[PDB]
Amino acid sequence: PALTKSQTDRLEVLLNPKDEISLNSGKPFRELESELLSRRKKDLQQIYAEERENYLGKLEREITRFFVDRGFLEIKSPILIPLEYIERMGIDNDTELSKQIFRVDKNFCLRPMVAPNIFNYARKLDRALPDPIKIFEIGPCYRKESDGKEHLEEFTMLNFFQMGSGCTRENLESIITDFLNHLGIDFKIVGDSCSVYGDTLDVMHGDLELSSAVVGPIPLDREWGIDKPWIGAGFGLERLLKVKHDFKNIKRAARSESYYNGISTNL
Ligand SMILES: Nc1ncnc2c1ncn2[C@@H]1O[C@H](COP(=O)(O)OP(=O)(O)NP(=O)(O)O)[C@@H](O)[C@H]1O
Ligand SMILES: CC(=O)NCCCC[C@H](N)C(=O)O
Repeated sequence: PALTKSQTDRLEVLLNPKDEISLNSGKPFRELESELLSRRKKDLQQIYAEERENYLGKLEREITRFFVDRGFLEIKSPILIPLEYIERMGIDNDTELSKQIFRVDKNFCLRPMVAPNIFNYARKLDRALPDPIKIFEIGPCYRKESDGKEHLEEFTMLNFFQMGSGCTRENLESIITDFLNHLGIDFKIVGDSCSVYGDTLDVMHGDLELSSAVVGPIPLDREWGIDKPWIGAGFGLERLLKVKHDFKNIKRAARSESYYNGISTNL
């Protein structure tokens, strides 16, 4: 007989993009499941025997090497930041994004973005380092979400930032272009609106936003003690993984107990 929706959901959990198994077949659920379980077990065994690296960790290392080689300083700043920093990004209690914030005490929250820390490092380092100032951070960010198709509550952001000389739209696009061609991820850059900062570039993979990027200066800068030209962009690592490995849902690329490198751990 026909597969139930529940059964199809179960098989899809075990389906990988690589597979070429037709669900319109002359075989019962039990055999389709057993076959997929066997394949997925073999996938994990191959990883265990050979590379043993997590995709999210490996991607971070690859991105890190890319930016370190291009002259960007690697930053590791607090994940737990003051709620005040979020107000200073121009996000009042009444506004929309403030509901998305995971608060910890009355004082602190889980960073929804690394910008505050990047701006602070830029300002401080400008007193020590030659122009231009080039920095990047990769790490966890957190936002309460209703969507679970392209949106995680716990995700990993790459943010790079340059300040001083060379901070042009052209150079921003070149870094982005070299970065994504290096990772082997297809994209197009479009100039669209996003009132978290102002006018932006959007880096799209079809209908999926990989990044929102900014060419400063912007009026917010003075709140962070920045008074120089700057360029910057943020990318979600899980989105890059989702695109690179052709995962149907972003949860397959996330920190998870249910998936390892996009392979179900519920076998
Ligand atoms: N909840 C999330 N899960 C995974 N990645 C995210 C999430 N939020 C933001 N990102 C990534 O961070 C990049 C820049 O963030 P930002 O532009 O500040 O948020 P945003 O534009 O509100 N994201 P979106 O909801 O896709 O429009 C995005 O282009 C994504 O690659
Ligand atoms: C690099 C820069 O200018 N600002 C950083 C903004 C960080 C956004 C954060 N990483 C996020 O989208 O979650």
